[PDB]
Amino acid sequence: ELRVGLEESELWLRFKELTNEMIVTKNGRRMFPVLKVNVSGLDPNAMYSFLLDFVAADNHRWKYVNGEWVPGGKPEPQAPSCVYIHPDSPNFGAHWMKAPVSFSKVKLTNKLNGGGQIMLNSLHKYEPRIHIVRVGGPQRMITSHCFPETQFIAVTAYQNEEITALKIKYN
Ligand SMILES: Cn1cc(CNC(=O)c2ccco2)cn1
Repeated sequence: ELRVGLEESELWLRFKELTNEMIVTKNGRRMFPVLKVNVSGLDPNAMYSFLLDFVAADNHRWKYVNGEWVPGGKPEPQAPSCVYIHPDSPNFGAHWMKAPVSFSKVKLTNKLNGGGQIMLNSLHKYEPRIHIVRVGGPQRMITSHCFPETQFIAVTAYQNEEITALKIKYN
């Protein structure tokens, strides 16, 4: 059985209990914490690409009102985010299983842009998701996994100073 686990869940949960925020910029900002995933049960000899996307967790716009995040009343359907291909892709199962798979180079933007960067809507809430795609073999297969612990709201600047403090303390 293919097993997907979150590395450093301890720390993600401190961010989540405060409501996590991730900065987006026109050029694209790297994430902290970085999503790092433990994977076991791949075929060491099979070929895989690791893909990352962001599910809109709800259909609403969020605002930080009197020290508290609150959703708008006017949902709109959220078109799915673009997919980020891990730079190590494509690679053997052994490669992916020898150390946590770290998405350190993904950049989150608010503007449709050249390449690499993933465009999110500011003040929407997102749930990171990976796809593990068996490639080059005869039998294409996909395994997907969500990480509720890594939910955040996309912001152009931090609203909750308790987030600002955690980000610095642990970077
Ligand atoms: C780092 N990098 C690798 C590619 C090639 N593409 C892939 O591996 C791919 C696309 C869909 C599933 O897998 C593009 N960027």
